[PDB]
Amino acid sequence: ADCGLRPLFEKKSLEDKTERELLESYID
Amino acid sequence: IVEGSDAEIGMSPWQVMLFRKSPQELLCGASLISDRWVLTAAHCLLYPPWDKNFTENDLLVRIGKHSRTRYERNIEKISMLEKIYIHPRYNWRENLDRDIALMKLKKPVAFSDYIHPVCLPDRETAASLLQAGYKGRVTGWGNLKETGQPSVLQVVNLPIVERPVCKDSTRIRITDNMFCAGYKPDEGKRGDACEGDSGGPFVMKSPFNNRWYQMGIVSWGEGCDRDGKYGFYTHVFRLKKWIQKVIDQF
Amino acid sequence: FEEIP
Ligand SMILES: COc1ccc(CN2C(=O)[C@H]3[C@@H]([C@H]2C(C)C)[C@@H]2CCCN2[C@H]3c2ccc(C(=N)N)cc2)cc1
Ligand SMILES: [Ca+2]
Ligand code: NA
Repeated sequence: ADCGLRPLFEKKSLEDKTERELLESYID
Repeated sequence: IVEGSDAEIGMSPWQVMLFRKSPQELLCGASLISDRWVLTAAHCLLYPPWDKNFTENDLLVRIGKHSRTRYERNIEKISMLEKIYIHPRYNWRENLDRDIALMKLKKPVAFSDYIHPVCLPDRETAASLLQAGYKGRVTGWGNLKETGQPSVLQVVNLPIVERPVCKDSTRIRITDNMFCAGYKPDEGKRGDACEGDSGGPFVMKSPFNNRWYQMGIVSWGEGCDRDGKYGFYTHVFRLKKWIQKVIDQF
Repeated sequence: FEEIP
């Protein structure tokens, strides 16, 4: 149920340094 | 990883190092998909043209790692293999079709800040995310250049490439069980997986539910980070019926 | 590689 949610990032609502680059490419 | 950067602590907590016991060396990447199952490329375990045929006792799984070479006391976990399962239609004779394998661990690994499983996509995830131009992420402790070795885990983000462009870049026959990713010569940016990285995950972050999904496995390439060439990846969703069958049975 | 215990 908890897959893909990182203890040091998503779990504590912090973002890593380059994840925004991925989001910006998802243009549909 | 060529032309990537140092990973952040806990950035890829599903990252697995496959480690040869004798001699001690990095064999391949892999990923944690549950407390007991690890996903990798079949070529990491079986490739008869090079006399590669690993047994369960030949290797160890190291999980929660950041440093390549250090024994990361109180942080990493070392696990033994109970059983290896290679896709029965893995095509090492022709074009490396269905390049996928599972490893069941002797004992379940405890999750931590540094150790946590990635999701596997369903049909909807695959349809939403597997689009040309959409970027995913590759991680590993492999070579920094085609022709040394990193101190810590490396990361690079790379776009999925149009299937015709993938097809036109190689003389190899591409199948629906493969996709390719990387920048084009005209794009200015660079990056690729290399020796030591194969078997490792290609992941994407769903913008609908904010979870990471493993869409690909580092499968094969021609050199590393060459202009006009692309890395090729096992299509995880297309092989998910096999994954499920193995986990359900064993 | 550093030795494993
Ligand atoms: C489609 O048919 C083939 C294509 C290429 C190869 C050569 N091979 C590879 O490309 C991967 C594999 C080897 C073999 C063992 C798979 C070895 C083992 C260590 C690293 N190397 C793999 C490899 C994987 C990805 C890249 C890349 N993205 N540049 C480069 C190499 C062999 C068959
Ligand atoms: Ca061709
Ligand atoms: Na390239």
